[PDB]
This record gives sequence, structure tokens and C-alpha cells, in this order.
Amino acid sequence: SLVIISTLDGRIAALDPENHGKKQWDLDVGSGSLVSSSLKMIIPSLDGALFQWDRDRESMETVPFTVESLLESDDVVLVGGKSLTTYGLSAYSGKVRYICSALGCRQWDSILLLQRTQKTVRAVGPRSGNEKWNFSVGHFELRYIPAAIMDIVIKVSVADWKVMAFSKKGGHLEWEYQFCTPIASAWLLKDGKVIPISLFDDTSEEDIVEAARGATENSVYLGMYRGQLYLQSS
Amino acid sequence: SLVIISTLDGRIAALDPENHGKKQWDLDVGSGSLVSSSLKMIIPSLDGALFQWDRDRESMETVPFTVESLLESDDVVLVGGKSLTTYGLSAYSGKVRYICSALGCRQWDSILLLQRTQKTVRAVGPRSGNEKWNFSVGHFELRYIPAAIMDIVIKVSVADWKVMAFSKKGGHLEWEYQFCTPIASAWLLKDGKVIPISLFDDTSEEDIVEAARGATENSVYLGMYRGQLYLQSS
Amino acid sequence: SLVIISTLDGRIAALDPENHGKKQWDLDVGSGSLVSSSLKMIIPSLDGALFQWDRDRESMETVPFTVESLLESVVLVGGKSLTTYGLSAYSGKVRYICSALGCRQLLLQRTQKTVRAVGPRSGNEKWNFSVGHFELRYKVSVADWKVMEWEYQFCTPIASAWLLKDGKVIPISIVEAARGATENSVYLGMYRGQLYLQSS
Amino acid sequence: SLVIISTLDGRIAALDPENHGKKQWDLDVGSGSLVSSSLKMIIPSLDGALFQWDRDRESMETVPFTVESLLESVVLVGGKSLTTYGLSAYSGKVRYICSALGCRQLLLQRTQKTVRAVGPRSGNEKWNFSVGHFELRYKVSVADWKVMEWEYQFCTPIASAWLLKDGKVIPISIVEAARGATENSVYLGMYRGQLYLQSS
Ligand SMILES: [W+6]
Ligand SMILES: [W+6]
Ligand SMILES: [W+6]
Ligand SMILES: [W+6]
Repeated sequence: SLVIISTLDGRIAALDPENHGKKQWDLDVGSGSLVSSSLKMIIPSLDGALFQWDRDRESMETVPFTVESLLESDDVVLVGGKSLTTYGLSAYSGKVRYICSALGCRQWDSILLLQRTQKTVRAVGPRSGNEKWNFSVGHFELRYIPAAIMDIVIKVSVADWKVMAFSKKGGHLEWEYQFCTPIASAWLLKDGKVIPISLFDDTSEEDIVEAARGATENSVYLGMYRGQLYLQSS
Repeated sequence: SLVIISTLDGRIAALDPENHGKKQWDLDVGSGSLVSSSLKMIIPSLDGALFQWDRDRESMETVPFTVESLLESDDVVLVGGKSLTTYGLSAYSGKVRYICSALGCRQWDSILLLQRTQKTVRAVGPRSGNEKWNFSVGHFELRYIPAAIMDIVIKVSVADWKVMAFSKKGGHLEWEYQFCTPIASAWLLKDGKVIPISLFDDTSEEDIVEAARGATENSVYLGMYRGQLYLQSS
Repeated sequence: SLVIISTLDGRIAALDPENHGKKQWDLDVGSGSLVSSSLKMIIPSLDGALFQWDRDRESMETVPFTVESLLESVVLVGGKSLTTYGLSAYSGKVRYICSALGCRQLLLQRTQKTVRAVGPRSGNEKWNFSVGHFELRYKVSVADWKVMEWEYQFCTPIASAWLLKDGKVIPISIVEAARGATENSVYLGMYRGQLYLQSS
Repeated sequence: SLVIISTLDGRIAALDPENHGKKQWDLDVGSGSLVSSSLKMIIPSLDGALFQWDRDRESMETVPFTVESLLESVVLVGGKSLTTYGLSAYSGKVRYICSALGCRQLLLQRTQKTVRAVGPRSGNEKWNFSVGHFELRYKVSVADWKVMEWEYQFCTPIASAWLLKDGKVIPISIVEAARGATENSVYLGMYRGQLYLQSS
């Protein structure tokens, strides 16, 4: 019945789409932020990809490595790993029912499944652990087991950190929520089914080339979060 | 000593960078064009990737398939394949010394290696070969076996189908060549070493975000060649 | 009900399991045999994977390359083919044969992989590998070359074997029992002229 | 010169090949054994690949999944670890141990893969798989559990075996000869408690 938003700080918000977008539960689990880096320059994507931004040539080129691909592996040594943990949430209210991971489950006793994937790669230089650098990305995947809702459409502005509800009868604003950190994901949970909300939407010969070029720029976001440059794309 | 340009018609030009960019050899081998398609809509990239352009949402999303990945494989059947043939050219003059492929070499008797890769996938619907659709991409890779030249820099304009030489002493135009078809690749062959020429170049806080966003749009080209929409990227 | 048999020379024979073993049809498609080679002896497979042998060492060990992953870059050429030959179930009669260039007007899907090293300056071949296997959707003794009331013999060694029935398609072939199963689970024969592995 | 031996319980012993076989050091790193499991019997490997067995069928056949490719999506959890434990060559003495969270202040690189199925509603584990192998850069009888003048016995079964010498690191272990090599080229033992495959 509600809306789930995954921000870059690694947190999960949940809004009741009627009337207010009034927050119904926040879930902060310490897990870090959704993207990290120590150390032209390399820009991590939310997926796990890295991109090389040459500042001298004004170019962005794909490095042929991933955080995972680096783990497959001169002078340095690669460490790190990929993890999958699932949080059994009680939608709604709250809450954590369990935290399931590789070494064990952590249960509380008393319908929303929330999986965090985390990929870390740390480059260390022998004969020591002085860490020459690292990259670490993460994201949430969501499942419920018991478009947009009728009367109201839900959109998401990446560059504005805003979720918004518009009436299909007027297009006008019904409610709005501003977040204090960049948005990485957004799901609309409705009548049992989980529905992913796109971050990239605009709606109301050599013509269609511009239309398709207009489309290709519309489908990439480059943001900054607490000093970390990252890259969202489709 | 010269410059090699691979166009979308599947041809290979070669220019003497001094003084003129005067063409020295054209190589037309029937092999088709560098990208083809029969049949929202799907846009092939030069690599082999496909992209889905939703015209209603003004969005470009990655399909999780490649021309090769489709071959790995309901109602339809996939056929096609990937081929690697090498043309032993005589740089310079001309020419073909041999054409080496899977089933055999085709020799002439009397220093430039030119490999064409070709990826085709055809979707056919049983019980017949009426071909529900197809995609076919190709590209050239170049090797010589016996930046830019001194005094002169070589650049390439994708959207203008132009190769250009500029003096390092003034930045001014030394010579220029206009092609009649979109450019897919460009190599600068100099003193034994083969040097790939980038298709994307411009040269002369929240600041660097725009600088890096300016960079990320600079590194993608969406063109059209004889009706076929394609996509160049880094 | 029909019995389709993929031989290791590239041709496809069909038998009637109606207490005959008689051949109703047999198809040769000029793509070559399922295994080819050239001039530390190494052995390929149906896949095609690659394996390295020496008679002094006790072992057979994987080479970190495949025919395919060699195409992804001495000069290497070749490629991969996916061709489906449409048959009418009984007595063959190819209806459509669609390859990469286009379709010519029970379907046998023929995969072929080929890599050859050639002299950069000359073009002269240094060595090669060609691997293929059949797939076609609508008890055999691999020791010798027979399918078994009734039996049937080849020329050439067997590669794959399916049994059609009613429309459905069926292919067929303490820790001691476990290890014993692993033993008789890989096959290494000869063709011609060359060692080949049939995996599992 | 040193002899480093990776046992199948996760610990690493070193022997002096100076006509002793004596243990100079031995390292246990709490990451678990190299193979774990849970409750059509299937068998994993060091990689870790997965294989399916039934005592009625003559065979051992690949399942189209790995511990890793199951992580890439009953509910599945777990992950993959890459940890390198820096040792001083003789007598161990771990200098640095860098995992994904950070480095704590001859290097053993420990890979671990883990997948477990859990009940969606409950969280209760349904089954799991854990696979690990050691790698560390700066004649053994796998039949029994010994390395051979002098010999040495384990508890537990052997997984990998290297021989250090002068600085360099060396690990060691008609068509009849070919097929014979393929035979004694895979190992299927028991631990504990579970069948495991050591590939090649
Ligand atoms: W480095
Ligand atoms: W379709
Ligand atoms: W060689
Ligand atoms: W099950």
C-alpha cells in the first residue's frame, strides 16, 4: 500500500502515498553508505562498474573492470568480497523480524523482504596492509510476499532528491517529499505486487535522431554524495 | 606513416597526413555495412550491445542481451554467429596480400593487418525461415608489423564525419578530410606503432560535478546511417 | 516414434525402434565433422573445452583457453556458427535451413566453433581447432559404436543420441559408488586421428 | 626451503623437507573448513562447482549452477570472501590480515563462497553450501592423507600442497594411456560427512 525509497546513506524510508507521503517507517541499519572510495580519476557506478574520468580530455571512458571483476584478479594485492544479506521487515509497522546472512540468521519474535548486496575491493600493497585504495558499492532489492496506484501517479526526481505524487486528473501536485540525501532506488508497493519506479521520466527523419539523442542523455545521472562522485544509468 | 579510417559502410580509407590528408588507398571489400537490422525500438551499439529506446518515456535502457549473448539462447529460434577474418594489407601501396578466415586463406603473391569481426543474430519463427528479425554489427581492429605525429595533431569529428590535422604551433587547421559516411574508427599509424585516435575530444565543489557531467555527455554519440540508428560510446 | 543419432563425422541418421533399427533417413550437412585438428599433446571436447596431456605426468589438466575464448583475442582467425536445419520428422526432407547469411526456403541446431593460428606475414596456417555438436528439438554403447531385439553399427563414433517418442524428445547417455560413477562418466576416444573428450 | 600444506579443515601446516617432516608452524584461521554442507545426492568441489548423483543412474552430471551463480539470484543469502593472511615465511607469525572491512596491523589468500537457502517468512535455514581454497605466493598421496626418507599424516584430508624452495613456489598434485590419465585425474573423497570433488 506504500512507497519505499532507498537513499545513498544506506537507509530505507517508507511513505504512505495517501494523503501525505507521510513517513511510516525509517530503517537505519549501520552498513555504511551505498558508495565509498579511498585513494585520471575513477568514478564508481551504483551497479559496481568503474568509469575513468579524464579531466584533461573532458572524457568518460569505461574501465574494463568491475568491483567483482577485480576480485577475480605485480606489486599490489586485491582483497574484499561480495555479500548478500536479507532483512525480513514487517510491513507494516516497522520493523525487523530477522537479519539473514552468510554465517547465520538473527531473529526477533512477534511481510517485506529487503536484500542488501555489498561489493568491496581493497587494493593492498605488501608487505603490509596500508591499503593503496578501495571501492565499495551496495544496493537494495525488494520483495513482498503475503505504474502507480489508482487516482495518483508517483514520480522521482534524481537531481532534486524528491518523490512526488500527481493526480491523473489535472497532473497537479497531490503531495511531495524532499529527502536529505540522493535517491538510489524507489519502489511502489501496491496490492501485493512490488513495482519499481523509474528514476528517469519526462512526459506530458533527422527529427527522431534528436528525439533519441534527447533520450540518451535523459537516461544518465552523475551525482556527488559526501564527496563521492558516483554514476546512475540505464 | 599514415592514417586509417573505418567508416560505417564497411570501408577502409587511408590518408597521407602530410601535406594533404591525400587519400592513398581505399579498400572496399563487400562485407555489408557495419550495422544492420530488420524487424519500444531497439538500438544496436557498435560493440554488439542493444539498447531499448522507449519513445513514450524519452528513455534509453540497456537490454540485458548482446548479439553474442543472444546466440547462447518458446516460439522463435535464434540463428547467426560471430566471425573473425583478417586482411593482410600492403601498407603501402594498396593492397590485399591475403584474406584469412575460418575455412581457409586466400593468397596473392608479390605490412598492415586488418581484422573484421562480424556478429549476426537472426530470429526465425518455425516452422519456416521467415525471419522475425535480425541484428548485425561489425568493426575493424588494426595491427602493423614490419597521440599524433610530430608538428601535427590529428582529431576526428564524429558528428561531422571529419578527420582534421592541426599544427601544434597555432592550433590552426593544416588539412582536412570530409567523409561521405559516419566514422566508426580512426587509427594513426606512425613509425611502426599503431595509435588509436579517440572519437571524443575537446581541449584548448559543485564545479567539478558539472565538469564531470559535461564529460559524461561528451562521451556518447547516437547517429543514423542509411536508416539504421546506432550508438557509439566509451 | 523415432531414434535420431548424431555421429562424430557430422551426419545424422534416424532409426525406427519398431524392432528394426532400420534407417528411414540419414542427413549429411556439409559443415565438416564434429571434431577437427592439426599439427604436450592436447585434447579438445564437444563444448569445446581444451585439455593438455603428457605421458610422463600422471595427469590430464585444463588449459586456460577455449576455442571461443581464443577468438576473443601468430594471428588468430575463425568463428562460431549457429545453424538450424528444419526437418520433417520422418524421412528428413529439409524444409528450411537458416544460417547467418539468411534462411533458405524437427529442427537440427548445428553449432560449430573454429580457431586457427596463421602466420602474420604469410597467412599460412600454423594450427587449428574445430568443434561442433548437434541439438534438435521439435541404451547406447559408446565403448564400441552401436545403439541397442536389435542393434546398429557405425562408422563413425557416437557423439549424441536422442529418442523421439509421441512428440517428446529424450536424450540418453559408500564413496566407492560415488567415485565409481565419476569414473565411467567421461569418455576419451579417437577420431581420426585425434583424441577427443566427451564431457559430463 | 619449506613445505606448506593446505588441509581440508581450513588450517595450514608447514614442514621442513630437510629429511624431517617436522612441523615448524601451523595456522588455523577461523573461516571454517574448506567444505561445508547441510541436509539425488549432490557433490560440490573446491571451485566451487556442483554435481548431481544417483546410485541407480550410471553417472555424475553437472548442475547448471554454482555457489557463486546462485548468489546472483525460498530465499538465498551468503557471499564471497577474499582474505589474504600475510605470514613471515618460517614459523608463520601473521603480520597483516586484510579482509573486506579493512587490514589489521608469504601471504595466504583465502577464498570462501557461501550460499544458504532460508525460509522467506521465518528465516530458518533450509540448506547451504560453503566452499573454500587457499592460495599463497611470495610427492603427496591423496589416497590416504600423507605427504612423502620421511612421511607425515593428517587429519584431515588434503586439499592443496605447495613446496617452497629458494623463493620460488611449486604446487604438486595408444588412447589407453590418454584415457588412463583422465581416470586418475579427479578425486572424490569424504568430509565429513559429505562427498567432495577435487577437480583438474
Ligand atoms: W596500480
Ligand atoms: W519475441
Ligand atoms: W605457441
Ligand atoms: W528445491
